[PDB]
Amino acid sequence: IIRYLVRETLKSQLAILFILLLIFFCQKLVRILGAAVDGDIPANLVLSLLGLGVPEMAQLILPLSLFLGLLMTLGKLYTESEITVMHACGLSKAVLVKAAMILAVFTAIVAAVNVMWAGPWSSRHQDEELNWRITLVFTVFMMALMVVPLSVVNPRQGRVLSMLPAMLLYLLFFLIQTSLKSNGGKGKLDPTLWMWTVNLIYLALAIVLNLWD
Amino acid sequence: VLDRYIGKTIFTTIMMTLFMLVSLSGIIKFVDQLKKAGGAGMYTLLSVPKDVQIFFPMAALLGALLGLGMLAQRSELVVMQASGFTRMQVALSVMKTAIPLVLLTMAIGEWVAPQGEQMARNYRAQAMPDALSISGLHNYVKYRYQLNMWSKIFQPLSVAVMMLMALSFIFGPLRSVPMGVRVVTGISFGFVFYVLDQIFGPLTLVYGIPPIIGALLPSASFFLISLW
Amino acid sequence: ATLTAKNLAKAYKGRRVVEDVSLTVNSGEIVGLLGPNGAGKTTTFYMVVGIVPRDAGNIIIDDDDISLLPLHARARRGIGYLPQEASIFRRLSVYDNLMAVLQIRDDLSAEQREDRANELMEEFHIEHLRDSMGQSLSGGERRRVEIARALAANPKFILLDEPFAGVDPISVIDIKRIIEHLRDSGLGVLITDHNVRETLAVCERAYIVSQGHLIAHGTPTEILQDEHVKRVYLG
Amino acid sequence: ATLTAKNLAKAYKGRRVVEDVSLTVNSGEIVGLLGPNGAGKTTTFYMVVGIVPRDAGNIIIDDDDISLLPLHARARRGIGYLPQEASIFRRLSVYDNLMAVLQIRDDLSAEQREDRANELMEEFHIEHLRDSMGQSLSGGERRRVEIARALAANPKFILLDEPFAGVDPISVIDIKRIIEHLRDSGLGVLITDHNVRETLAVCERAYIVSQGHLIAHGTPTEILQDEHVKRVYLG
Repeated sequence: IIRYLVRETLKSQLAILFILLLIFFCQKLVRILGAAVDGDIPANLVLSLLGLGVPEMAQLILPLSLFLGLLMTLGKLYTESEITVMHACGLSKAVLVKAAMILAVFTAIVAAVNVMWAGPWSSRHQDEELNWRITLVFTVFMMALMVVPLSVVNPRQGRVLSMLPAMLLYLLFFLIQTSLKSNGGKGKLDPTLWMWTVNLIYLALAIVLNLWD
Repeated sequence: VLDRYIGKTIFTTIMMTLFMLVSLSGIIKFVDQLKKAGGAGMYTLLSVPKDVQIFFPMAALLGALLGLGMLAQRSELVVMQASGFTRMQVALSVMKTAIPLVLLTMAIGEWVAPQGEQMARNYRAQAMPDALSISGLHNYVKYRYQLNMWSKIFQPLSVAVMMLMALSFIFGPLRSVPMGVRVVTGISFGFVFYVLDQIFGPLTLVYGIPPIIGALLPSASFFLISLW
Repeated sequence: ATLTAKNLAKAYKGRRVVEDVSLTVNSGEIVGLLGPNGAGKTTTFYMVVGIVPRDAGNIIIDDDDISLLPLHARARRGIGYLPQEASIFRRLSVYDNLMAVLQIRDDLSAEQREDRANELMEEFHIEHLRDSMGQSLSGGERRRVEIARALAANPKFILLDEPFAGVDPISVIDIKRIIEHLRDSGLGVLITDHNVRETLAVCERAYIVSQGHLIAHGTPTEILQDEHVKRVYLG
Repeated sequence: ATLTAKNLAKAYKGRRVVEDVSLTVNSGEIVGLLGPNGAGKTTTFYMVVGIVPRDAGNIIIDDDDISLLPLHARARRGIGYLPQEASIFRRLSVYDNLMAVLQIRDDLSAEQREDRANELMEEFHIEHLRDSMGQSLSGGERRRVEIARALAANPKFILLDEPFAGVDPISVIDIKRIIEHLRDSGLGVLITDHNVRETLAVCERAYIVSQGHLIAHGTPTEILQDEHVKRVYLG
């Protein structure tokens, strides 16, 4: 079986996830992690620093990890021209989007736990609307459908510039998606329910590019 | 000229990696600032050039290594070595196109990035220091961080050493055509220089030192460590 | 069965490379597509299999015009393709590649899949490299397992580009015997090569292309008799 | 000048591939290194140029043992290498590649640089593709500009691996004339190929390798007379 797609791209998944979690904590893992060797040693200094910033950067970078690691090595596969014979053995785009949704649901469980079981930890160790938990497990569920035809690199006109139309579309997503949730308020407070629609309107231009008829 | 070619590919990937970091961290700040405080359209360029000054050399590391590895996998570096390039392509190419990209970040942090946060400070008035020059430091001496900002000013060469022995690990790899399995180890084994260099700083004071050579030793020892 | 193209054309940035290229292949036929450098062979193959957007032409299987239908449904209709540059999987092993391609074969169970894989590894003699990882092979075994994973799909028509690249002559004559035995099975093949003194021994008839101009076609004795192409391409 | 290796050895994961391989080349000599698939040619080339860490052997220029000195200082000592797989620059143009390699030549000014570049593009006949971008060429022009950027550095010794890959025979005989004219200039060359019926016409003597075992060496008539290698490699 050609399950190799998920087995290869999960390496890039974990690689880009760890290399982008140690960055954005560089100025903490330098400063306070170095000052703790001489100055002060409690347990909840390094544990406090580990608890600093981990849930929102988890829930934000792990979708980025998916649509950037699925861009990188699968574009290497395109530019080493391997899909042009894999494609040429009775397959279609269906097998790539099936592999993409399989790796996306494999990361859906960690994308689920780093909100659902990191919430009360965030309360207790950070004090020191429920549609959002469907939109967040949906926004990893859509990038696997979105980037698979978007970086479809030709063997003769190839480049790394293809990451820009996959990152700015996520940015025009995520400037709006969290700003419409700061409208309204907390919990049972009610802003406009157009966040029920922006996910669907992104599913629309996902699925047309995946169709291409 | 291979100088302007390798500068072309590293510059075109380095804009990508810098955008990918700073436009991410901008929305990192945007989501919790509009969570707690707040209103519509200033928060993006609220904090851009100081984020450039922070995230520039790490993006330099990541992009230079990743683009040079993507070029390197298709045997271009081994055939340019076969024609007669050496460490000289590193020295007068990747340095020669990367440290002029850190001179203007020093320019942004000397010229306008303190004003880049002054604009944020005096636009805080609708709601409810590690960035300076010598003009406070020599009176702070009479008033520690006695040469810590002096070391902060001195970083075209720390980024050079940061990047240099890092991409020395990608100058080599030749087991078959090793396919980027170790560029992650290259950025890993080169990442710990911020863990060591900035924290060797507090180690200097404890037994009596001139902080000039106290800052110039850990930066230049790793310059000397891997001259292959 | 019969695949036929009629007056193909392809260009980019004004510099045209293909004009009025036509070709005809039946089921059970060995046709060749020799030509000098930059003649248009791989672009013709691109227009046949549906890699590039064609500017003119008619790809038809004599009754169904699939000329605006993309490659994956073309391969489901039954053409076979091999890339010019090397395109093996770059972490698998050899048996992993072959059995993974044979999973798509919807005609036989997995014990016959591993049976056919053992037959192919025995028949190309790669059993003493059958468990090496993919990306670190040498060029001879890499092109040999390219031809293996191409032939494993069993199409009606099959297209090759330089199948003899970096191959020692004993394995060349081996692959010659394999393709002519599949011609005895009755499966049409189209070949582009540069080793002419081993390519002409197997091919039945041979289209000759020079910068879009299909300047010759016929038997090996006539295309060797042609003083035009002896000036243009042979020397 | 003279390059000589003595009893090379290389292995990985227990499976040894090179045992006691030795070779000898002088200045102004055309030696060949034919062999079947997986014989050890490119690994021998790796141990000569210093790509892989050698397990045993002596790379020496008859007076200076450079066998533990890496590749860039080896090329500054004056060996020449060409990769087996294609390794052109993948955004430049052809003249850009040639003049960029000729910038390293520290013996002549830039007007003689562009003069030599014009001579090489005229002498390989690539002037009608001289401004195409690099990565989108065809295989014939790609290998031709590989040989061009290899020959442009002017070393004392030069190593090739499959210089005839995907090349039409007129350009093959052209490159044959170029290398034998540089033999008239007196520069030693080492060649690995598979088109034997065009490789033997140019080579002076030919080492033959089979799985580490240097089983034969001599004149073309003797290595064609050998019924061992006719069984092993020719057929």
